[PDB]
Amino acid sequence: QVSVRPLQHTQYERFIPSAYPYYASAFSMMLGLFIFSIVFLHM
Amino acid sequence: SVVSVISRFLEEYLSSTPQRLKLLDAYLLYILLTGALQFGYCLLVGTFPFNSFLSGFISCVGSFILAVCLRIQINPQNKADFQGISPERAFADFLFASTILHLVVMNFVG
Amino acid sequence: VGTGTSLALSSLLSLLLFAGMQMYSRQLASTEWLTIQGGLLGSGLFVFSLTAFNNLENLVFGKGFQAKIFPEILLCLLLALFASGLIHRVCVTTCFIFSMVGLYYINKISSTLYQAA
Amino acid sequence: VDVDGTVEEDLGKSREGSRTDDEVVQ
Amino acid sequence: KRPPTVVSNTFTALILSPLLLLFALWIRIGANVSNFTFAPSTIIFHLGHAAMLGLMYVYWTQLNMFQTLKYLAILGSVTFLAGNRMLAQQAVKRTA
Amino acid sequence: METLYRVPFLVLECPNLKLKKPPWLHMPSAMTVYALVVVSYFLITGGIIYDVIVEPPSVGSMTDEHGHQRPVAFLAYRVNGQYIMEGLASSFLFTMGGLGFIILDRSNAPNIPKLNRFLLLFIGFVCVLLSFFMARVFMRMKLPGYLMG
Amino acid sequence: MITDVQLAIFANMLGVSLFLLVVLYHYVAVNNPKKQE
Amino acid sequence: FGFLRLSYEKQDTLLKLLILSMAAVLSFSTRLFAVLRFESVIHEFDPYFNYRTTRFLAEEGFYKFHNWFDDRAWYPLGRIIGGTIYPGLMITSAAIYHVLHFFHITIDIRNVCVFLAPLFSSFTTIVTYHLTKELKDAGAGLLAAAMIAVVPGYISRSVAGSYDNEGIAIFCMLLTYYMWIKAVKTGSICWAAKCALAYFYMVSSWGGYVFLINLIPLHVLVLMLTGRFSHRIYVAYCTVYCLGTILSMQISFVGFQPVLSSEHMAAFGVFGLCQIHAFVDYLRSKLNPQQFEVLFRSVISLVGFVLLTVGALLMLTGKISPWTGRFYSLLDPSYAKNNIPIIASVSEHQPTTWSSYYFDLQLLVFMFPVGLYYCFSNLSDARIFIIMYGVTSMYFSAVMVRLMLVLAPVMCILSGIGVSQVLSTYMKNLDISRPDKKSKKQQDSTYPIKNEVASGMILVMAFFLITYTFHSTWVTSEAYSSPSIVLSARGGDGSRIIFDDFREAYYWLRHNTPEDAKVMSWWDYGYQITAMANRTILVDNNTWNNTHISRVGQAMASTEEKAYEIMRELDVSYVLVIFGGLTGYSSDDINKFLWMVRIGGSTDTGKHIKENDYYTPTGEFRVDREGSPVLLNCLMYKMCYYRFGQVYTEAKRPPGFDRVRNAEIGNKDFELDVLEEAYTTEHWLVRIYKVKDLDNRGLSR
Ligand SMILES: [C][C]([C][C]/[C]=C(\[C])[C][C]/[C]=C(/[C])[C][C][C]=C([C])[C])[C][C]OP([O])(=O)OP([O])([O])=O[C]1O[C]([C][O])[C](O[C]2O[C]([C][O])[C]([O])[C]([O])[C]2[N]C([C])=O)[C]([O])[C]1[N]C([C])=O
Ligand SMILES: *[C@@H]1O[C@H](CO)[C@@H](O[C@@H]2O[C@H](CO)[C@@H](O)[C@H](O)[C@H]2NC(C)=O)[C@H](O)[C@H]1NC(C)=O
Repeated sequence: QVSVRPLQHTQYERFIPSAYPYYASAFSMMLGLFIFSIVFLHM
Repeated sequence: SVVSVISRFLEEYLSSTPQRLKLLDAYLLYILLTGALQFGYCLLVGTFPFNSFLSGFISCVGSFILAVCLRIQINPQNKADFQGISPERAFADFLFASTILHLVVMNFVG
Repeated sequence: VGTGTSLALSSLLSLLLFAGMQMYSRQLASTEWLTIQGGLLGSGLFVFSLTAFNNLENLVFGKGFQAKIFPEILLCLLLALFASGLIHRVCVTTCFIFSMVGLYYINKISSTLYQAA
Repeated sequence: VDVDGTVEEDLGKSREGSRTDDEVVQ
Repeated sequence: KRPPTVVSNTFTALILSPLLLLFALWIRIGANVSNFTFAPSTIIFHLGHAAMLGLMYVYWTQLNMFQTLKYLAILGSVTFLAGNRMLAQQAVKRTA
Repeated sequence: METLYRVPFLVLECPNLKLKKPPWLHMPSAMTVYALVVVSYFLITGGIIYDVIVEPPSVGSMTDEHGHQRPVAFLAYRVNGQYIMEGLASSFLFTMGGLGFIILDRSNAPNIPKLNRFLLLFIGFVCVLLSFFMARVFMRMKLPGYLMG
Repeated sequence: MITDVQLAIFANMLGVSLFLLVVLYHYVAVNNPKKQE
Repeated sequence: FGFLRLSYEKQDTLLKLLILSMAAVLSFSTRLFAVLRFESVIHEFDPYFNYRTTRFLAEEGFYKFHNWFDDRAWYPLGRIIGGTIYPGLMITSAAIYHVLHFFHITIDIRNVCVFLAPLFSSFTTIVTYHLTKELKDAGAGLLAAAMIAVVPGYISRSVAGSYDNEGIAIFCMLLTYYMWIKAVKTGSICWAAKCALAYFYMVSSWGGYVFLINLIPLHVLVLMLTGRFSHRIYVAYCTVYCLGTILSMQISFVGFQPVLSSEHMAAFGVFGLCQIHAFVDYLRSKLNPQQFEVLFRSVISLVGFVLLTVGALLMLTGKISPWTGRFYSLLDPSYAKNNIPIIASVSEHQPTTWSSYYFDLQLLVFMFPVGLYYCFSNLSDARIFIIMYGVTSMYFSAVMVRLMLVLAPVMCILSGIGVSQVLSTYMKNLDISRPDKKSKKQQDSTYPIKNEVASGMILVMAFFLITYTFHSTWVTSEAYSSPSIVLSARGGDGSRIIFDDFREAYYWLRHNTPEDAKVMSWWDYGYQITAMANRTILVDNNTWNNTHISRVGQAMASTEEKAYEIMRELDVSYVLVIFGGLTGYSSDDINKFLWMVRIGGSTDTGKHIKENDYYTPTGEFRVDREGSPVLLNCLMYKMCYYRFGQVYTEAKRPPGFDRVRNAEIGNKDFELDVLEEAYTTEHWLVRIYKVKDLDNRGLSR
């Protein structure tokens, strides 16, 4: 008897090249938000 | 004519908007453009990977909505409705919400 | 035409359509196209029945009586729908749809004839 | 006679969850 | 199936373009930083807020969930204290 | 196409149609909704839904040494089983008790005659006391050991 | 260990007392002049 | 005069602390009846699955638990525990356990689970008072806390040892509502963020999160129809929706359901509508009214067509999943009974009767309308939500008995409001309590009896309140204090005799069988066997695979020869059946035999199995001489009644009589060709048979 198990969450592929646009959006949002905070307070 | 109406609507809006409010509108336009562009990519290239597309797209909407809430709370015209809330308190809450949004999208981005 | 003769004529046309629909109910439901043909017949029955009901109302209560959405219009529509169910369930969608399309134009016709005058 | 011990009634069995209906016949 | 790399790169660069537009509107509309001051609270608060956003990237590459929270709690506490002191000073100035 | 509909009306008298919103069709008043909810509450507590799915008889039958078929109203010893008649009778009591308080509250309003005030109070207490007390009797019959220790 | 009989009496006593106290709270609350000020 | 000299602010605070403190004590204490009367053990069938998971998580760590795959259940398919479970209950137990050990307080994990539920009941009491206080006043809140503490309906699933999801689900739900009410009322983003975070916690704890995600959109929609929509509503609802949706998705079990399922579409639709409504108002204010009509009509025509087309396309294409079977039934009652046998089979899915309502709630049922009447009389934005919460709970509680628990919280709060209003109004009628401001002239000479009227009204209300306590105590002691695993019987002398057969069989299997043995049983007992026997099982309570269960049903219902063929294919080693004839235990397999028949025939392979075949020609299910031939020769009948014919159950009845069916078995003497008797309990409650191997000589068995 041998048990076969599904893949663990860690084992899944990361940094998929096709998903780069999705990656860019999230990083872009943070940078824009911070810059807005700086200008808005001291306008 | 509708086209004439749009011209006057811009004309009144520019004069009647304080600079600080205008800055919000410019920021919102940037957020909307990024979100729409991502949506077009998904329907042209395909859903896969669903995890990445959904996480990125949701982040744009969360940022856009959060900015709008600040836009309304600070406005003097609506001051009576949000009784007891100073501008400083509203801004502090807005940053706190943004921090949570970035963290949760971060888990599901990959 | 005379109101009294008009009431009888509308009743006769509606009655004839209803009797024919029941007689050929089995054939009409056999095929989708025939069921659609039933939709046209049911709407026609609704139009004639509505005309008869208004004519009767005018004679009993005096000329110029105005038909309302309820219960005069609703009752006539309900009777037509009930006949549609007997032949087949499918018509109730098509039989209803034709009746509504006729109703809008009939109201447009009535407004021009009566309101303008 | 063989053994002793008569069960009581569970006046409130119904609340139990994920259990099969023991009264279909009735 | 996966899309061609060339299209994936093209969109990735394109997503950057709105950020350039955002600066263009602000510069043309009249952006100013005249109100800025060098008070210690003001500098500390911005630095803490920026660091917390930075920590997100570090979590992406190396940290796990438990580690990220442990650092985040300390960084949040300092940022909150700086923000509270800074806001009170700004409120007094506005109400003057 | 419009001409085709005109063809019958050339001989027939066209009906005069006024496509206006009916006068009676108004947005329900706040009190109106509350009344509608109360009647629904009567049915739901009555077990109307239980009756539809399980389809129990209105009344069952029993026997004794003297034999013969007693009708039964209460389903003895099973809490989750009921007859049609029993469920409605119990439900009505629950609604009545609630109303008794509301009428009592209205009776307390100022500027009411001496006769009116006394009469209203009597009804309020009768509904409340009978509704609550009767309900205990109904359960006591259904479960003989109720509150017994 | 306490027997079930003791636990049952204890539960009844606390509940009855607590409800009466809530009634007493209603008394003072209306009786409060500053509440109407 | 000592009390008088204290300031009124001191008096109100002191009473407030005393009332709340006592209520917490009562809530915890009342749940200990079972633990005192019986041993400190886990109750019911479902909790054991939670107990096994909780131990694994604490010992192994969160990361291992997250990826845990269990091969000991649903053999040979297996089950993925990590992605098919709700982690909320397990995480809470583990976290407290670590903290107590950290301080060198060494407590058993089993104790932590057993006593987890009573503690939360006390926490729920505090939350109730604050939520009620917001709606009306402090006085109502104190009443609500008292009612919630001893309500029998809540007690049924929160008694000590009831380690079930329901214990924590209610507390999370109330907290989320409390945050939501403050978010709308204040209109502050900070409250909105807190509400979303509470919502996420509930989503992990229970699978009933769906109820909240539909009720909240419904409340906002009603406000829009009634014209009460304001900027505060827009900020509170819209902010919560975005954070709540993303947070819920993190849970592995939920996955992508929020965006793809038809269950969650209602929240999405309302969110889109709010944006349209807000934008239109902004345009109207800026624009000239005469022009605004022209733009308003043109915009509606273009936008409405586009929106309608998109919605129709999504439903028709099937990108959005249709409603799940479980939820479809809750709405349409008939669907489950006619289409899905498995859902109908469960004994907590039946419709509710009137007796159930009174038994669980008693006085509250009388007071529920009164609370509704006052809320309708005084309409407020916060009040509107509570009305929506009530009127829906009533509908969904009749359909299913299990949902009663959801009903209990709303019932207590609303009933309290009614009692509070009545007490305040008459009590101030009693002038002796307050002279206050009075005018002797124009005092309403239609009034002779002020002192008497108030005194009677208050006294009667007190009488009802005290009775409510007595009824709640008696029901909990007599109904909810019984452990399922241990059965209590009365001896001939009237002594209390305990039957421990259920555990005894499990222990026998634990040490007396090969470790790799596979045991076959009905799905009801899957959790219990795995936790205590530590042996592999074929079916489990979760019933994630219908076809697997149906195949099991066919074997039991079929003849002896056919059953053997199926069993060999699945490598079954032992079969366990529960028989209650000797002891009068009603919930035996034979009563459940019919469900097995229907389930077995549901699948394509089970078409040969017809329910009517097992009945007498007259339509009767009987096990006596007149019983159907197929029934007497089925596998289940032989197993239960093997060698039982010669046993004298009663002195007054002939041998081979079955006490629970009150009938004598028709077939008394028979032999088991393919099964052998391995072990039987002292009272015969549990019978174990061993599967015989093939014939050494190849002869047909
Ligand atoms: C029922 C509940 C819920 C609540 C909710 C509500 C009431 C709401 C409603 C709705 C709505 C929408 C409303 C609104 C209105 C409008 C809009 C108009 C909950 C329940 O819970 P649960 O968790 O489920 O419990 P239990 O039972 O224990 O569970 C178990 O069991 C079940 C059965 O029953 C199962 O199921 C299953 O699942 C699965 C998944 O995996 C599937 O596959 C299958 O099929 C099924 N089966 C059946 C028979 O159904 C489940 O699962 C379980 N659980 C767990 C966790 O596992
Ligand atoms: C329950 O059964 C499992 C299945 O065998 C037992 O696991 C064994 O544990 C022993 C002692 O640690 C190990 O030597 C074996 O290798 C384990 N076997 C497997 C297949 O994992 C487990 O010990 C039992 N649980 C108890 C006794 O509480």
